[PDB]
Amino acid sequence: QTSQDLFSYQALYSYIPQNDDELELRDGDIVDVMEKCDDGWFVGTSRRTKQFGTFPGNYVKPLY
Repeated sequence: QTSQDLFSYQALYSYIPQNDDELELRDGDIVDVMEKCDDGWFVGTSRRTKQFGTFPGNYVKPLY
């Protein structure tokens, strides 16, 4: 409302971590950004096993 947090996104497809900082992403997974990187990607926590990994925020889309 006034404060307003960040938002959640639903992933287009599944993603496999290449870096130990990245998140294991599954098709249609929801992500919430832990921190925004000004280079274009965010950190995020997976709805699956509640793990937090970073990956492109333009790789995921608004919740369907």
